[PDB]
Amino acid sequence: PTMVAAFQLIRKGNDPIQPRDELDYAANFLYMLTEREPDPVAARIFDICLTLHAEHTINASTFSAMVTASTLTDPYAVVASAVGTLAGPLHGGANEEVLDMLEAIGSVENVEPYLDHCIATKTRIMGFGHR
Amino acid sequence: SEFRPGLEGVPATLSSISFVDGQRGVLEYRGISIEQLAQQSSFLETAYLLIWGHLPTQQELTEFEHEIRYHRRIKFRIRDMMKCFPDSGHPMDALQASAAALGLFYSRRADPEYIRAAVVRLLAKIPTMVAAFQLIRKGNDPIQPRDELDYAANFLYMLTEREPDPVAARIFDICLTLHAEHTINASTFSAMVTASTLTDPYAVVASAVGTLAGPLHGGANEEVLDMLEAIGSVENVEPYLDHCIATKTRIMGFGHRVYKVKDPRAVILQNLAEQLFDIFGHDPYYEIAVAVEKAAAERLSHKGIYPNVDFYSGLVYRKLGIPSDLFTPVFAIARVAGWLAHWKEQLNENRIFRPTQIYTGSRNLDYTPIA
Amino acid sequence: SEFRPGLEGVPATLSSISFVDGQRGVLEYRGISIEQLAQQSSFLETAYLLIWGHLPTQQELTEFEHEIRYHRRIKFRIRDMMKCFPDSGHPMDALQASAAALGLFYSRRADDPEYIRAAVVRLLAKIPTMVAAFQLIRKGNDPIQPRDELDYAANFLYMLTEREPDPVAARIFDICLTLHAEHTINASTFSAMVTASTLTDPYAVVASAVGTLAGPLHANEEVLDMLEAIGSVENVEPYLDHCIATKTRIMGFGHRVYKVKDPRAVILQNLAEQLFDIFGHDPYYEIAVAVEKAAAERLSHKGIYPNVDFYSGLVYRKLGIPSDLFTPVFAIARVAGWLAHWKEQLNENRIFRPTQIYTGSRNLDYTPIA
Amino acid sequence: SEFRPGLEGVPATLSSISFVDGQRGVLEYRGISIEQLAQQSSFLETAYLLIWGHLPTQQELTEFEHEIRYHRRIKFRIRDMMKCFPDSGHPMDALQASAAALGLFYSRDPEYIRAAVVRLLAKIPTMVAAFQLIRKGNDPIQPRDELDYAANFLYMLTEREPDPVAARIFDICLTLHAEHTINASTFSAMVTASTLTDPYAVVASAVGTLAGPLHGGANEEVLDMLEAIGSVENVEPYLDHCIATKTRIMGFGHRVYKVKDPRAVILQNLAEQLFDIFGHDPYYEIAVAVEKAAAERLSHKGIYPNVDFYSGLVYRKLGIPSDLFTPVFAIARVAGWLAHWKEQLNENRIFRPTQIYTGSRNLDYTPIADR
Repeated sequence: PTMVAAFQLIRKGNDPIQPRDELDYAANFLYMLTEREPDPVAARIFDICLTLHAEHTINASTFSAMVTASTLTDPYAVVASAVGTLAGPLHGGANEEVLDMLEAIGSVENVEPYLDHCIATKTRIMGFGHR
Repeated sequence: SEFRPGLEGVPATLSSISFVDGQRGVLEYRGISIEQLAQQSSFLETAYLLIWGHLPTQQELTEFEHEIRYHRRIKFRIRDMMKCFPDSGHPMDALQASAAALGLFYSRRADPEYIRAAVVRLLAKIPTMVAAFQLIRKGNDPIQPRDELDYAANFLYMLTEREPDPVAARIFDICLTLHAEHTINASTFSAMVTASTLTDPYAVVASAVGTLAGPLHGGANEEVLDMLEAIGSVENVEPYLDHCIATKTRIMGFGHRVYKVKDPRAVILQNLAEQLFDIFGHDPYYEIAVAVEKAAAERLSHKGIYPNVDFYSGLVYRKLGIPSDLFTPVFAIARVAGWLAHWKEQLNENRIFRPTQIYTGSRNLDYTPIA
Repeated sequence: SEFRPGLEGVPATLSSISFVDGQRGVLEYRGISIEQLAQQSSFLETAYLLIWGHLPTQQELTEFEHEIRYHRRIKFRIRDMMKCFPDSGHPMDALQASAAALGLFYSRRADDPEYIRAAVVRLLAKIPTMVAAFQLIRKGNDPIQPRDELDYAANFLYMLTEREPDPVAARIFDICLTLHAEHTINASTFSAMVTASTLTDPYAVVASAVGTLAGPLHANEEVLDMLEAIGSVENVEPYLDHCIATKTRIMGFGHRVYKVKDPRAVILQNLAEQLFDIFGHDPYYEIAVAVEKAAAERLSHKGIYPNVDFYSGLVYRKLGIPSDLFTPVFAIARVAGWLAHWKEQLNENRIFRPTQIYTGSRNLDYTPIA
Repeated sequence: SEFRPGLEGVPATLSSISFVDGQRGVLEYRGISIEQLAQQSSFLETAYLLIWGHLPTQQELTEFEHEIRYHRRIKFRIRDMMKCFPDSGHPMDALQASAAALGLFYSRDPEYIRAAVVRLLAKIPTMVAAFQLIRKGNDPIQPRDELDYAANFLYMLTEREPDPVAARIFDICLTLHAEHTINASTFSAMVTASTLTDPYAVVASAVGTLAGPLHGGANEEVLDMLEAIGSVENVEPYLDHCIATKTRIMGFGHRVYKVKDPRAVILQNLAEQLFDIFGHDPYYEIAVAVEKAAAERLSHKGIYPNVDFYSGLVYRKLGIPSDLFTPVFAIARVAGWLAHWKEQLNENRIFRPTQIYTGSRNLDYTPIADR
């Protein structure tokens, strides 16, 4: 999370906001990345989500991990290749297009027209469908 | 005939900001008595009525102050570039080059905010930007501006790392309000000239400050304080008065051609200077000033060259304790606001000024090589 | 109680550093006829006539040739600090701030002849280095060492282009600069009169002059843009229809003062013909020639003809001049005028006075908080 | 110096006609509050206060009632001369030419201070109704005095006698229209009537200038928009479209008072009473719906419907011709111009102000062979 908020604020171009070792992990992340002290409920929800983000099916992450794991070189290059392949499909992700469609909702009353258009489009419903 | 040496006296256009009349000593701030507003004036609301053209709303002023606060920050890469500057001279050429920042910072927006935003940006930024020059001139590390301090409060906390009482803050506010407005100025002339092409506000202010330098640049009240210090002993000023009278020069800090009716601004300056030298007691500088003033006043009684603002302002700066060579920066901090108001004015003025003149050289000769 | 708007016709001084006719198109460069001086003159003698005003001798000519070549270098720490600048916008304010630091590199403050000839020659030799650097700098290309082995214009072209210049092209460019080296009393000259009489510092004076050199929206660039966008010009019918609809004089074809088509454009067209003959026939140049012939076929009665800015853009594209360069090129050609100004403007010593009649509100009450 | 451009704020003198203040909506007709004066008054005493300035008795009232009836007719040879006029142009220049001949009949002090006065007072409505019947070809009507002045006007212009309540409402409207602030008509009067030649050409020029900007005024466009209303359900789409138009909303907003001068309030109350008394009709229903919709949004802006909104309504309910509202207003306009001329010749001094000459000079003409 440190290097994460680091690159984030680096994009911003401002001077670094050094973190503190007195805050909780979620609280420290919120503070360092946001320069503001948060409340507890959102942090508990974020921890629960990280738990939801914890485990999945046999991932290409884990696949390539076991693959390079036979080389027995170093965990560093392991995590490196994990990040390298973990990129979204063609630098495009389900969640990114999901938020894009959520923004594309725009108005609400016309939902029936967009619903019918997508029914004509016959795509896995935006915000609906796994493999 | 079309000959007038130096192009002096010709009126140009109906200005709607400054009402300069030397006879009655009447100050009409767009038609408003300077003292009348000044009794209940605020510099922020003053700029609001100057550029926005009228009294704003309370919530409007609060939002403007909040925006100025949030926009007060500075750039790290600029700070790195700042150390790259040379380290020899005075701040004149320093600021002259230093203005160029916005072009590499916030300048691609030739709109509703195109006039509303960049001015507020300059307002919220320029103070610490100018202060950094003196902060760094002696190789001293600078500190970020304050967060819970008022404008002049944060200014003191930065330029001196100390916070004084609010009385001096109100006094400095009044001082800024004093030099706040200016009459027709060659600075304002060049401001209209550059802004006539409707280029921008930022590069306009750039060329304006570039031309703002006087003969060898410098400042006047600084020379006034220099002469006052050079007086030395106060008692022997009368022999010095005669020695200076021998040279047929105007009395230093006295005898302005335009202002010659004992301007009430200078009267209030003397009164507040007495108030300060009372509340904080008189010093050797105060006693020497009083004695020299008495000697000069009893001396002439014939020219009306009176103690102007400059002497009292140098004294007030000493009572504050800042570098004497900073007078031109304060004068600019005052006049640039009026320049911006005049720019807002000339914005509607799509007249495209283009004068003409004469020449009386020789002509109709040939060219001969191997001279 | 009369005052022509725009300060129209204020003969504040009878200038003695130039001469022009404007009726027969006689241009006496301080008394030097246009074609006569343009015949076989090098730049140094012309600059001496412009500023010093004396016909030069071979001795001082070689002296200046050697001395200027010596100070023809740029500071290494200048090359260092400049790396902190960004790389996005137009090079105008960049070149401004670049010329600005001359005070950080000079504090002569005057013998009076010293910083009237020494710092003067320094500033004269200085600017082309900064310009060519910004050319290299703005893109992100490696610098080129300052070289006095080549000619001043040749070295400038070689450095800014990373490819050596040519002698006949150098002569043509020098002639074009000489034509562009002088205009009427300019808004730059207006700022000079606003400042140079006070004689603060010639360095900061030239700085402010170059800063204000940018015009309305910084023009001839748009003219060359229209010329290039033309390309194939078989649609002279829709072009004439749009011209009739606009009811505005086609920019780059017609001016305000010269009502007889100043022969500068005539010499430019003759040189353009010679160059197109020598450097081969560019099909785009052929299309441009056809378009210009079509324009002249209809503009003959109007007396307004395609300005030499067209031929200037033509030579620029033929030489391959960048976009912002033509503005920097114009800044380069004639900025020496501010030098002759400061020489004459400081030769006068009086304070300018801002005077006007304001007609705002006279007396109103400033309410306390209302 | 100082010159408020275009006669912006120059004061003429201490006007001696009436009194009016906008902050509280003070309308003191000859110093008497308009709302107070509006109770139970006839036009005779109001005109006496306007011109003569004295509250009259029943004696001179009956005297004028008889005398006006005596001079209530017009020349038949005048009708024959008018029969030579064309029948295609606008009624404005028609009425202008009609008045243009008053002096030819009555030509050539103390006695000529009430004779042509009362003559013109009785006359003009006859000329108006005559042009009305004339422009098409309907035969004229005999001049009558058995009916009331407004009743006679209605009978003449419409071939139908009016009703008493409608006559009272029309008189109230005329009283509201009786005068405005010192008007452009009054401006031209002051520009001309000081010369003290004759009231005839004075009233002529007053009516001529009374023509609206570009021979039209607000009421024409207001009634045009009212007719264009038609269907009611489309107001909201049109409301948003006009909100995107950025223009003075039709039937909303003027430049005189910021508090909706109670003239319009009395007009709206009378309109409500009248629409209640008479058949409501769908026109008034559409008007009520459109007015409610307009007021639903402009309440924050404080811009109120023009009196012309209710004026067109009253006109259409009565069935007033389109080109008539101009002379309809011109009636009370000349009524005010009466007191304008009365007080105007009292001042006896020619007016010829200066000017700012901006032309060139020192030029000369060349022959046509050179020019």
